[PDB]
Amino acid sequence: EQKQAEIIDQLVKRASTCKSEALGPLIIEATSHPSLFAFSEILALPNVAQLEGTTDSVYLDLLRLFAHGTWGDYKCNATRLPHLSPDQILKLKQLTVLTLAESNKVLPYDTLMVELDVSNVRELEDFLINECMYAGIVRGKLDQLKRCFEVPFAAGRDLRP
Ligand SMILES: [Mg+2]
Ligand SMILES: [Mg+2]
Repeated sequence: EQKQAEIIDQLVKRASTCKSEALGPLIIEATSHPSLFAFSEILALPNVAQLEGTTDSVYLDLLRLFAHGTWGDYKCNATRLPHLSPDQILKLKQLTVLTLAESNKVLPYDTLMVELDVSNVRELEDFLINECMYAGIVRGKLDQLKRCFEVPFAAGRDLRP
């Protein structure tokens, strides 16, 4: 954990040996993979960049989203992207927490709820503990009285060579 560096290795090796037709499926695989949170190195592959202009360009758009965007960016672009699976939705919400933690080491519950489309503090805390801390991508403290998440330790999305 990295575990991530290992999967990036396997994916880069496959992307640079497989037919270009296999790249869309590889992108769906990457964005569904339980241990993968950093997509920059994959996005930067010349193999992937060359999907632009092709029938699979929407999958490059999907990869760009997972590299750089938040759950909100997906909602904005949903009519021009494939529909996401539960695993992809979960991952984009986890990545959104990582983006927020990059900007601020104290995250108000109200901000988190808007960014993640979580309706209540229970659902929010459950997500932070049972999906984010569980995955090893953040370590911090929940302050129920102050309604905030103090997150000194968060995985970086722009983690790259
Ligand atoms: Mg990334
Ligand atoms: Mg960044």
